[PDB]
Amino acid sequence: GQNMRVAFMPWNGYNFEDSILVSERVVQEDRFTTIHIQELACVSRDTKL
Amino acid sequence: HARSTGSYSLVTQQPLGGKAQFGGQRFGEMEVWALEAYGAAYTLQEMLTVKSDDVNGRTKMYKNIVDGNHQMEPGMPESFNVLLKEIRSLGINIELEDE
Amino acid sequence: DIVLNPLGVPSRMNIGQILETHLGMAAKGIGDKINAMLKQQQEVAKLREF
Amino acid sequence: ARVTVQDAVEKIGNRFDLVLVAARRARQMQVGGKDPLVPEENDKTTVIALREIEEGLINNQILDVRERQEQQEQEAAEL
Amino acid sequence: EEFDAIKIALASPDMIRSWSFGEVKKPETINYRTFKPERDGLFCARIFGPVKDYECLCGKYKRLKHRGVICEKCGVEVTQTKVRRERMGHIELASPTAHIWFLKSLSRIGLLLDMPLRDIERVLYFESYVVIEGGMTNLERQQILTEEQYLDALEEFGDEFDAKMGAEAIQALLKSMDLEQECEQLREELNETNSETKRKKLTKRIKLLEAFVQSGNKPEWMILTVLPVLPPDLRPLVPLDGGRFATSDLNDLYRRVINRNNRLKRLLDLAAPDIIVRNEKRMLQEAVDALLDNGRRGRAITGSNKRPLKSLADMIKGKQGRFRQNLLGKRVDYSGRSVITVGYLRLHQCGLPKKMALELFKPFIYGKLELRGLATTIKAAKKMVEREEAVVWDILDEVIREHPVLLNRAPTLHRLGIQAFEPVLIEGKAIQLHPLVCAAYNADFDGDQMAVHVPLTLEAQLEARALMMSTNNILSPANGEPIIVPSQDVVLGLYYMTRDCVNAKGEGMVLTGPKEAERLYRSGLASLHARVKVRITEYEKDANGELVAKTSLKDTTVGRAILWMIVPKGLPYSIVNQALGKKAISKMLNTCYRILGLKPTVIFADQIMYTGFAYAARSGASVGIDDMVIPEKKHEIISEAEAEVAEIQEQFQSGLVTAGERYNKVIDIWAAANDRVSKAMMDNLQTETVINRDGQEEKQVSFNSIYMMADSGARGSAAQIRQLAGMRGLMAKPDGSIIETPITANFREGLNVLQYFISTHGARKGLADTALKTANSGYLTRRLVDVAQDLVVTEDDCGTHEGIMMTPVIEGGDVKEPLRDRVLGRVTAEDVLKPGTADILVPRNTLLHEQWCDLLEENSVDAVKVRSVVSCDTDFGVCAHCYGRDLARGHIINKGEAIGVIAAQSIGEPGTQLTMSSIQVKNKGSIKLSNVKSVVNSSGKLVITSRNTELKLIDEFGRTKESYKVPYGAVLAKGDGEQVAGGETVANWDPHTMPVITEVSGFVRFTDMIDGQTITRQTDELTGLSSLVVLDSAERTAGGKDLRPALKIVDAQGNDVLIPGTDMPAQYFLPGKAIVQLEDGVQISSGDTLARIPQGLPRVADLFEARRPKEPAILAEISGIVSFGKETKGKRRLVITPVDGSPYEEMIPKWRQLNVFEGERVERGDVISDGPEAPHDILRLRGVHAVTRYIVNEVQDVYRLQGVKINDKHIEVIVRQMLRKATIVNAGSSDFLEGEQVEYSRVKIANRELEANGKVGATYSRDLLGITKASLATESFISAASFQETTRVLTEAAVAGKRDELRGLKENVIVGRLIPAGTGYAYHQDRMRRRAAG
Repeated sequence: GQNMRVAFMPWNGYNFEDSILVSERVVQEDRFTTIHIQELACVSRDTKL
Repeated sequence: HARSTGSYSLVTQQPLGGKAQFGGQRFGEMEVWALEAYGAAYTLQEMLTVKSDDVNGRTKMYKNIVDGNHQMEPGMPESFNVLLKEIRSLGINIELEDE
Repeated sequence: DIVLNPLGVPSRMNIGQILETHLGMAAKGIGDKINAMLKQQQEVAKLREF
Repeated sequence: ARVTVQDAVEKIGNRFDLVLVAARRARQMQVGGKDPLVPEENDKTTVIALREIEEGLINNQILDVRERQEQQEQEAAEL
Repeated sequence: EEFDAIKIALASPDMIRSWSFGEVKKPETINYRTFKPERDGLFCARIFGPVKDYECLCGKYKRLKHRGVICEKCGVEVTQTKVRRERMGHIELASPTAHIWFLKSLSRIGLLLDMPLRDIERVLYFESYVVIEGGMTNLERQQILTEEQYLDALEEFGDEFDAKMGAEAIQALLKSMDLEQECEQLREELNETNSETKRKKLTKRIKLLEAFVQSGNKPEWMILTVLPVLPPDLRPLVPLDGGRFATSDLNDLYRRVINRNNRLKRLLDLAAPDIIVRNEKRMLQEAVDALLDNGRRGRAITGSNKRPLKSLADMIKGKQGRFRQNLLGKRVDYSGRSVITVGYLRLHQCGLPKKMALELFKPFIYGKLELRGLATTIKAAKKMVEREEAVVWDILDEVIREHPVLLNRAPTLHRLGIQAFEPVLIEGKAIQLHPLVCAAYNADFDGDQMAVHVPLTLEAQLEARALMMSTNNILSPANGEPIIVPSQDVVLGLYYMTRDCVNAKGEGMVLTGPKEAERLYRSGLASLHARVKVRITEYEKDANGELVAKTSLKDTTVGRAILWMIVPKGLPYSIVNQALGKKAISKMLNTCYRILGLKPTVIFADQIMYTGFAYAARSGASVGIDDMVIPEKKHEIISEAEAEVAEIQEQFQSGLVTAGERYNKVIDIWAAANDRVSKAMMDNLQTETVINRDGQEEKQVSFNSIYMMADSGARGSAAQIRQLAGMRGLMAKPDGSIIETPITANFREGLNVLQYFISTHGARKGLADTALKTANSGYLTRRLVDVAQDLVVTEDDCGTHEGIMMTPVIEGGDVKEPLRDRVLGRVTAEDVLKPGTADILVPRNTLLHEQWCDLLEENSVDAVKVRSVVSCDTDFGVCAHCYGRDLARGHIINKGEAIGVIAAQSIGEPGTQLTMSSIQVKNKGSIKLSNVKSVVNSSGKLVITSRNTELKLIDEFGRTKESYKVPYGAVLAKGDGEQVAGGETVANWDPHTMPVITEVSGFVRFTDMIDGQTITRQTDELTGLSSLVVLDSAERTAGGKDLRPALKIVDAQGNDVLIPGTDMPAQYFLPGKAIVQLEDGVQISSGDTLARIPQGLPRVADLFEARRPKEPAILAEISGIVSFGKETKGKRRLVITPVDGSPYEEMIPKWRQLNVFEGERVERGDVISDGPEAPHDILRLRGVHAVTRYIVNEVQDVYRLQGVKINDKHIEVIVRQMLRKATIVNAGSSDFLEGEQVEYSRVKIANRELEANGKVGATYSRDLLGITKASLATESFISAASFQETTRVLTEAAVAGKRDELRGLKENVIVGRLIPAGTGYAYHQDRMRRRAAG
């Protein structure tokens, strides 16, 4: 994974129960951006019609 | 995932389950206990009558909902008719005792 | 950039995360000094010594 | 009232009867086109009945009289 | 359409032919080139209907041109395809074959024919003949026959006798039987002999035959002659996308049976040898049995995948059957699933993301768009919502408004698992949840998923808003404490801001309002925690509903003044003048609710959450490594422990101390070291803050964040810091023993490899028990709620007689639950009066709210008669006044709701949390003796000569403070009525030596003491004071063992000294292990001895299961003298000789210690043998009240040990349903000893003793069962068939011909009607008045 700064301070209840509060900078610089590749299949058969 | 009106099973005609095939959540057995503990009979009646097991029930519900009339019409669950037919085919007689 | 609840440390019995946090801060401080002095290019031998 | 339903139950006497009476009122209020005797003040269909039963204008005993005078006068009009 | 009941019976061939629209002959199912079904196959469109709606096979009649004509080219009728789901078919079986359910289920034809099952099995397999009728007396009916002697009978008689094989023989046997002759014969011959081993079987025979008599159900239909077939739709052979097919194994079973059926049809007219016909008949029977139940009678018939085929019975039974996964619990529509996240939201608002909002309410969007006129047609609206134009959001913003949505979190343990929230649109993906409700859900924000449902009809919305809204749900149904207590961060902030620092800032400054205090704090001129003087105006409602204000000046911290902007004008200031811990916040919330109302409570809670979050953010608290302090004595304590550890090791290697003693010493010293380390830890952590303010030095409460999070109760406990910074105690290896080498280090200092390896034992075991026993918890919950189905309130007050006596739980130790809470919410059953006589507070019934409780606790009352659920006299339900007030609302329960389901959920939810010589008086009081046989010893003190005596500590008021147990033959250092202080050893007795102390005084000469036949001469080798030795049966001579060795008391003239005041002789009998202390010639005084006799979750599951303990305690059922009869024949025998009554004798184990002797007198329901007690015996001897008290106390002990509080009224209600069966002993309206329902017996006797008849009815006796048996043994059959063992209940209800009136909840749930609970009760009362009026 990545590594970044962290402070242990209860912020306005947004980390109420093990929740994570995140900053806009990490999204700006794409630290946790991932890539997913999927495959789709189209099949042609010879129906009696 | 979120389902409004989609596929239905073959033998019992209930909505399927699983996001990938677009099926609805299973209204499990314990929450039935909870809802009947609350005492909201109509809510569970809708849950097990007009949502999953009424071929001509959910259609009328959808029609009159589009018509702006949220009125409920009940019906005998299809999964109960399949049960009756199966237990009758097992060789044990079973009838619905009408008035 | 990351804010975490502090009350989740003691009862969860995981104290090593605090030591990891301190170690990471020390490592980043060393690297920060290295890059800060690198911007001015004092001496190759000075970097070697440090 | 709107977020709480305390004072309505005294006008009724039970928790399980208020839902029935509110539903019966709202049925004719919505599809019957009946003007609610409570002012509307920008409230939805299933809350004006609750407010009206909070102020206590309808009751099962008096919900069965104005629906009979109308039908008897309709029958008089036909005959 | 509307019906009243359900009918179940046997299927005669007549109606099985009537149902079918045709008969099948061809095993073929479908063509391969085309895909049209063949004629008279398993899919014949003629028999079952057209494949496509309103179409025929050829095309002559179609498109409703001919409505209901039959197409002559093919022979099919034109109609809808739904008829395929209802049309039935039959197959004519060439040879009759036996039903499997009525053959293997335990027999229903074995009893009916009174034959062993093995004989019937031999007959069915074509192995032995059976004589249907024999003309001669040599043979007889129902005599099994082997082939050789069968041929002998053939050659001897021939046609005179009639015998044969196969299911035809069984059918003929059933035909020949006459039911009325057996009915009149067995009933008469039953009374002639009291063979108790045969009474039950004869009664079962009579019941079965009489059920056959009055059911109109001929036994001839037991054997199948023509077999029905399932409609094609329920066994679909449908194409797959990949050009293949898939079908139910029912098709394979039907194919096999029809194939061998037509094979037998061919063989019958082929005139083949009878061996092949017998083989074919055998395989026909095997195939039909496999079809009905594959893996039941023989080897399970497997398919192509070598797996057993699912018979139609397997589709109707078990967890995978239609009952559980398709009837009770179903898939549902208009729902969604998401991940959970935290929110600033109000208590009644839930964050619903916009993307799912349009998907869920899409039909509503279509309707609103149609009514608004922006869409000409429905599909235009579909295109518009597909285009997500701004208009659809304009519709969404008000369509969702004032429309509640239900939220669910699997698993749903208790009633609070479903909550209705008002939706609030949010732009994201996850469901936003109000933090306060999380504790209600037992949900943590770590990826847990959440389900959202939407109600459609107006009644559903009204129910959701008025009943399911989170504001309505504050208190648990289990008990009345709140559920919305702030969990961890709000309490942290409150505990921080309501603090006192002696040297902070601006201390002593005098202020006149909270507003300027908050402006001072915001300006930073004054610290949050600083002592100041503030002017405060508070309010009280001392007047009859009016609030009056009082203004004053108080010394307080700044934060307590700031918090005053939140309290809703109705609480005293003292409630917000503390450190505000967890319990403080919870109790002040409860007080606010119980004083003001509901809406101010929720508003106050919301403002508390807001301010707590805000100030917690403002403060700032972190967990630094330096906060983990380590006391400097840790290594010193380690050394001062290992010193004597090595010393003990050296002592053990010396050999002067045993292994067990060494183990005990080392575990004790390690525990002492751990306690010292923990004490040092708490000393260093609780008052570590040393600060000075215009002085020298003062110690205050710690400012450590860890101390803040531990003391406030937000998370963790002070016991956890012990392993956080000190040694991690001692753990036990998985075998059960505890390792004597502890983990001396801690997490802060790190561990050794072997220390971590050792700790992993306990860690993995703890994970394992949690991972396993939750399944037992779920099964317990299911079994509990199954029996609690139909407990619903029907009346308000039945006007019953007295109920149950109530007492505190002072027994054993300290008073744990006083009378205050144990009766809070109950209703009395009699005119309870204050200790001052003729001062009555209740007219035999009142609602014991807090005020009456205060009035009674002010007085010295200790026992009250309260109305119980079990004592209710209401039929088919309970009345409110017999139950008590609600816990969810606080008022008296109104009719309509269901009590059984909520009680079962309440007692089943904590299941996952509960996986695992001398008497000293402690406090001053008067010593009282309960049921004492006092006597005076040789020293003049008071001693005891009975087992039924108890020690009581009476206070100055009169109520008992402490209770203790004193055994028989004990020595007391004090008498009765002694007012003594605590800390004195009052009662003394040897733990092993059980004396036979004599209550009277006189000469003691050895009588009935014959040496060499009953006793042995042994003398003490050190003291010399010894006498004749009496040993047990296994050690004494059998020559003199016939008579029990008795040592009577004599005098100078040699006569028995009788009991003072009674003419009964006074002599003692000596059992085994009795060595007489005094010699012959010497005597003893009163109170002196003659001979010295030396001496989790399943635990709550077995009680509801009513399991018999392994060594039940034997009690007496009648009073009188206890004597002994048969001796040492397998087991001893105990005779009872009462004053006038009968010889009650029974087996008694001589290997277990007794409480009385030959010369003693014992009353009924008394302890003769020791050990655990059986509830069945408790109910049989003592009344229902005793068993209710026993069950409630025993179950409450386990829940108390784990610190989980449950109101007792949620327990005996199950007991109320646990006691539902009765056994008759008299006659007049029923059988002799059959079991029935006690309420049925009550309604039977409600005319037999009333004006309808003088006296003909019978007397009954209550019976107690297991929870599962009680669940199965009900009037309805679907209720039992939907739970467990469906085959047995089905096959017994079929022969019994029962009908169910649809009274239970799950019955209507299955049938889809309104459930008779709440509004459903308001509908069923109308329906019942309708049916009463006809």
